[PDB]
Amino acid sequence: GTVVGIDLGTTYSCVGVFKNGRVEIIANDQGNRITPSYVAFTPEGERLIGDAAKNQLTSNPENTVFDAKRLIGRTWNDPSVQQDIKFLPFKVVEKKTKPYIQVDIGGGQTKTFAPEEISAMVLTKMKETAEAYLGKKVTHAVVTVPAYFNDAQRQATKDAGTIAGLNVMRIINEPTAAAIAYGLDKREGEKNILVFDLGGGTFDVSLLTIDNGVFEVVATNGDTHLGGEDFDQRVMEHFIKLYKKKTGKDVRKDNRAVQKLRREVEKAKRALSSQHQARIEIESFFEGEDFSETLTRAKFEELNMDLFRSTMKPVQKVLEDSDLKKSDIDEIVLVGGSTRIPKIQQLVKEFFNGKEPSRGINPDEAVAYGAAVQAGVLS
Amino acid sequence: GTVVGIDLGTTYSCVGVFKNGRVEIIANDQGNRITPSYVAFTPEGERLIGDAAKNQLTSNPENTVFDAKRLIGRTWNDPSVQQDIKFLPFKVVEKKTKPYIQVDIGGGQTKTFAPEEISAMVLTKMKETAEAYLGKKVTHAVVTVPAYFNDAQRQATKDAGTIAGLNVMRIINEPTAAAIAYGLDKREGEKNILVFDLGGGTFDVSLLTIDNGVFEVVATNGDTHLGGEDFDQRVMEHFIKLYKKKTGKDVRKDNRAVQKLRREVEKAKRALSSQHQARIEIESFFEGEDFSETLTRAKFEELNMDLFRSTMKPVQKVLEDSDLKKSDIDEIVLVGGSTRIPKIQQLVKEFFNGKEPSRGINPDEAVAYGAAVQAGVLS
Ligand SMILES: Nc1ncnc2c1ncn2[C@@H]1O[C@H](COP(=O)(O)OP(=O)(O)O)[C@@H](O)[C@H]1O
Ligand SMILES: Nc1ncnc2c1ncn2[C@@H]1O[C@H](COP(=O)(O)OP(=O)(O)O)[C@@H](O)[C@H]1O
Ligand SMILES: [Ca+2]
Ligand SMILES: [Ca+2]
Ligand SMILES: [Ca+2]
Ligand SMILES: [Ca+2]
Repeated sequence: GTVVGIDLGTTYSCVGVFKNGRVEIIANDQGNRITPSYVAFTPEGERLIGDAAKNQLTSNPENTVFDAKRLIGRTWNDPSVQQDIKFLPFKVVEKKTKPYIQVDIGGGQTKTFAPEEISAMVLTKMKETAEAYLGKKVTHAVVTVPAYFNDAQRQATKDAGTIAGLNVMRIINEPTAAAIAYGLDKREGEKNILVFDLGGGTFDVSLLTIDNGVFEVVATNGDTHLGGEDFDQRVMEHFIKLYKKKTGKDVRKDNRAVQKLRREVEKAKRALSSQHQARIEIESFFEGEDFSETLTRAKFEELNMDLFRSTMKPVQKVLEDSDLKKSDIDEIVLVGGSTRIPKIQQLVKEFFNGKEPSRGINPDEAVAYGAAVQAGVLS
Repeated sequence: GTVVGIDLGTTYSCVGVFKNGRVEIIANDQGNRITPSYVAFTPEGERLIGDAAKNQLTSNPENTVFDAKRLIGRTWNDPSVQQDIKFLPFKVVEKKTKPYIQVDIGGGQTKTFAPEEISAMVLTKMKETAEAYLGKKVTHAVVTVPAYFNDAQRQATKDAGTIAGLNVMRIINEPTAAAIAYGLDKREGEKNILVFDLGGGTFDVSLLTIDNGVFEVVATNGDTHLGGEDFDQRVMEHFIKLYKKKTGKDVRKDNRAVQKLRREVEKAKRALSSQHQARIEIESFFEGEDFSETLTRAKFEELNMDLFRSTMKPVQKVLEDSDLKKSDIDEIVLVGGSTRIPKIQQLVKEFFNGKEPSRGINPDEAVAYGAAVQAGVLS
């Protein structure tokens, strides 16, 4: 009789359960409370899901699948699909006017998967994560989707559940889930909520109205290809140029070196949300040469200042599309791992003339938290 | 007086003497025919040189000095110095546009040493090693330097001798010393010699012409930061990841654990030059947990395949810069401890279409051997 809440995110997924009047965000077998939305197929024929899949991307780039959420429930002709497939390192082929993911599954075998079949494997891992913690079977979930997801995208997400042996009882909007997490449904009267959702690869801004516990998505905007990955990319460019200046070595050719730098840049960025300097040190980086540079928050902000500023444009556009002033916003909800960046928090607060956002919930767990609350009601 | 030949190497040094019509490589107080180019200052005010210095590095990282050869006779502004100081665990400070090593010498006192003062202490140890075996004082030496060393680096090496109470009668090029050890100086006609020198931290390739006993260094190349250290690091990374997978323990945090693994990895690598498997076993490795893994030559080669292949590029480059073809190479000389690796010997031989290298001289001792022959002539 257990119903879990699942954030099926673009780069990470999160599972929670309402138990003893509180939401418990469930840590996976590695002790991580979020799991990469990654699936890998080894030459030996082993299926890897989550951390294991992400950690062997560099050695297995063609048969490591991610960003299936970009393709799920879309037609081949969708301009979004035509753009995305050019940048995914695994083969995407057209069958029956739909994108399919073609991978080597080992034993000289190729297999073509629908995007919802890949998402099904991610949901299987989140289901197994919940089962291990509770010590019983989990066959029911509330799953979250972007507010702008159409009927076909919502149905494909339910289908992912069915393939994974989950009854997806309700599909709920990500910004609504975030609002529920902060108990903004339990607010009395009519309130305008601005949800600012910045993840690994996507930026979503949503204007919600709440009226006596009923939510309405009034307007949505953002950038489908702006997230934390882009902030990493700006730092990567900087240090690749700086390394060539200092040592004379060009590392762009060496995938191993670039991969090692990307890992340490990601780590450095995360640290710079809670401290002002982060040391990037890599032993035997390139031709036996070592890498050592300190990234300051100032430098990180400088390298990304235009990208950070650009997040305000979709906020102004949802206010315009909603026929609202910045004074009409009653609640600001910042969710997604990238909203941890102090400069992002500063720019949003400055935009709303010093108005503090909602706080108390882990921003990369907030969507799953909301799903878990709704899952609790259905349980 | 008796003139000794000294290989003053980056990581190891070696002293030889010509006596009874043969070179004798002199074993130190511990019975080792090579001595670590290491100096350590204890809190008690004791100055340790060689084996003793290297053995207490883990407990005394800030006041254990090594790789002085990377700094000797260089200016502060030298791009080489600016890179290297970032990866040395002891303090390097600028005085009078030059690098100086600052260390705690005990009794609440700090002392700044020029690189040549640290090398002087290494030469003092090699001097005492020779004096003990000979039973008389040694005040004359021939010392080897890399072929690419400039006037300042050569003069600073002579200065290191003077500080140690040695008259450095001649500074000879390391690849020339290697060639002299194999008696290639006593060949009639104009021969082209490829010297492939792979040590603990450095890779040097030299094209020498020998014309009836007169040497010319025609071209030099290699990788200033590629050596045996890097091959260890590739194995270290593998086993740190494997241990985490099998036990759930992350050992990067514990310097004690990492130090123990590095020691056994170094021993395992050495064994894999003469056998196909090496057992790495550490009792109470991490929080009382033990470590047991077998390293095969195959796995060692796989982890380092790109680094090993990379050593062929500088060989092709010296041929190009010398306006010579592979077929023009008359002698191949492999020196340095890392040339013991079978895969390295295979790649060089395959590069030169099955041409066997010079053999008979211990590759660890070949440079010191050559220095000793030249020292024997000046005697
Ligand atoms: N402390 C932090 N500082 C900066 N960025 C962070 C921090 N923690 C996580 N992130 C970023 O959050 C992004 C992931 O967002 P998340 O909401 O977890 O995933 P998704 O992309 O699936 O929405 C990544 O780009 C990651 O680098
Ligand atoms: N049998 C062996 N197999 C592989 N590497 C070896 C072997 N013996 C020594 N080495 C390596 O040789 C390196 C030392 O090279 P050497 O020429 O003695 O010193 P230096 O670094 O001063 O040139 C170390 O990295 C050591 O691990
Ligand atoms: Ca992007
Ligand atoms: Ca190195
Ligand atoms: Ca997210
Ligand atoms: Ca050497």
